[PDB]
Amino acid sequence: TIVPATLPQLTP
Amino acid sequence: KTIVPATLPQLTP
Amino acid sequence: MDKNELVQKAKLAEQAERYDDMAACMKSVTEQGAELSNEERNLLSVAYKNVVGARRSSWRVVSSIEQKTEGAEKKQQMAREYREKIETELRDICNDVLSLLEKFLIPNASQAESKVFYLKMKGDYYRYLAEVAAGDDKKGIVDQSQQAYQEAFEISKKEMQPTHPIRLGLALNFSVFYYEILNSPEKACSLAKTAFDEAIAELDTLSEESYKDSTLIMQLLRDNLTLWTS
Amino acid sequence: MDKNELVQKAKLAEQAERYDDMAACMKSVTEQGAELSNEERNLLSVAYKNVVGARRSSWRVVSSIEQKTEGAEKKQQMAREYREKIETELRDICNDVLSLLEKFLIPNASQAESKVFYLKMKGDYYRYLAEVAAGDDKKGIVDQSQQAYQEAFEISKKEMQPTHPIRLGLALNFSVFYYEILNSPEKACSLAKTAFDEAIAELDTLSEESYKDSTLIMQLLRDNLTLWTS
Ligand SMILES: O=C(C1=C(O)C(=O)N(c2ccc(O)c(C(=O)O)c2)[C@@H]1c1ccc([N+](=O)[O-])cc1)c1ccc(Cl)cc1
Ligand SMILES: O=C(C1=C(O)C(=O)N(c2ccc(O)c(C(=O)O)c2)[C@@H]1c1ccc([N+](=O)[O-])cc1)c1ccc(Cl)cc1
Ligand SMILES: [Mg+2]
Repeated sequence: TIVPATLPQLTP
Repeated sequence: KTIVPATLPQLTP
Repeated sequence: MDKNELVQKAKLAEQAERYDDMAACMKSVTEQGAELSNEERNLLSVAYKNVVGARRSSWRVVSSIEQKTEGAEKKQQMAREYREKIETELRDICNDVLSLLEKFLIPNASQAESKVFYLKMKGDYYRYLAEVAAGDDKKGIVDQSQQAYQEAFEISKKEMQPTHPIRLGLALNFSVFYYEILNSPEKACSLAKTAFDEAIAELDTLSEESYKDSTLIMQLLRDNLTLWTS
Repeated sequence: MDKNELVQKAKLAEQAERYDDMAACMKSVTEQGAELSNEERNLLSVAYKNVVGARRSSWRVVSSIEQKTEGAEKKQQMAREYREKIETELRDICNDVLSLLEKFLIPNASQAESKVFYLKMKGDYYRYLAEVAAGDDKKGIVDQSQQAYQEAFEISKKEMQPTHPIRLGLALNFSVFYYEILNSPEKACSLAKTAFDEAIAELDTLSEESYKDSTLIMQLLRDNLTLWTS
């Protein structure tokens, strides 16, 4: 269930 | 801050 | 209060990870009516991404749990009801952003770059709604997302270079929308690959102020393609 | 069958990192007037720890940003005001927990182990209050923390085994209170060492059910001593 990258990205 | 003194309960990482 | 104080405050909230506050400050700034500066635009975007982001994660977790407890029943209804509550928070958040977008942000955008940014943003927030939409309302939301994206896409090809971060970011998200929202991996891969290839073809249009973001994004496109072409 | 549901919902909330929900659920459980189980009280503990722990992290960040602002009095000022906003939330959270303890938890604690747990907790929440206490009120708040921790200590020395996790955890936090609040590193160190040594002396008192936790907390005590000793 790996979700591909989108921008902006969530803060670590 | 460096290494902080531990207290319980601890926050979920 | 003063717009300048609200921006400093937003910056403060960000550092303190109080995203609800950040978003409040930035929404207020936007509500003053003057066109946002590049910095204010990105702070707004940051605040809302994190705020809506919290709920998106929560929804995923609970959805996950609700599907795994299938057969348990009493718990399932617990999860269903909670998931629903989270969904409502989410829509409210999304409805706030979209309203900002239609009444203040997209109308006041006087340069192609910000117009594209905001239209992408519109595509993103409708995308988030599509994810938790009632079956009856879903199609309408998906078209509304696609439309916003489309429009931004057109403007970008015409007014911006292929290496522009915002053009690249749009392509990244638009393609994800095809993969994840329309279940059309062909168009998602096509869109991404093309965009990456065009950025690669005009590598000489990289700017001093933005070559780092361009290549990071190029690489994000690659990550998605690889992920999808395996 | 609401109480079971609330506990189910609290766990769901915890998994979804929605701590405000979790604590609200647990507060309702408490307010029903029946003595909490070990699971219930620990859920409550964690929920409120996360809720208050966010404001503490935030307070730290802003305080430090506010103090590293050598100039820019308008920035600094704004930081101060924001800090005060955060402090108020924290006091409210603290006061909520304290009130539960005073009204429901401590009064209905029928075994020493529960009594110690809740008294420790009272000491902790008063300690948090002391960290953001206004000069004129600080002494009383500090005293209330110390009094609570002291009562629990006394009870634990008398009714419980030196390897009991709750007894060990109390020593851990009480020692930290001395170090951090009363600025007494020597007492902080003395209390911690005494507790570790006593546990070690009665290592045969470890139980099937608690031996992981006892040892884990003993390591924590050592961690603090090593950081303070060096
Ligand atoms: O954090 C980031 C960024 C900033 O802090 C910032 O200032 N960016 C940026 C750059 C070039 C620009 O022309 C403008 C502008 O005028 O709006 C903004 C970055 C940015 C890039 C894309 C989007 N997007 O909408 O897809 C948003 C933001 C960032 C985060 C992840 C990655 Cl892999 C790269 C950068
Ligand atoms: O997660 C933990 C724990 C639990 O999940 C749990 O149930 N604990 C526990 C055990 C024995 C007990 O007698 C009672 C009881 O009387 O309620 C509780 C643990 C516990 C231990 C100490 C405290 N403290 O505040 O001092 C709190 C909680 C845990 C977390 C970190 C560490 Cl390094 C060890 C354990
Ligand atoms: Mg536990």
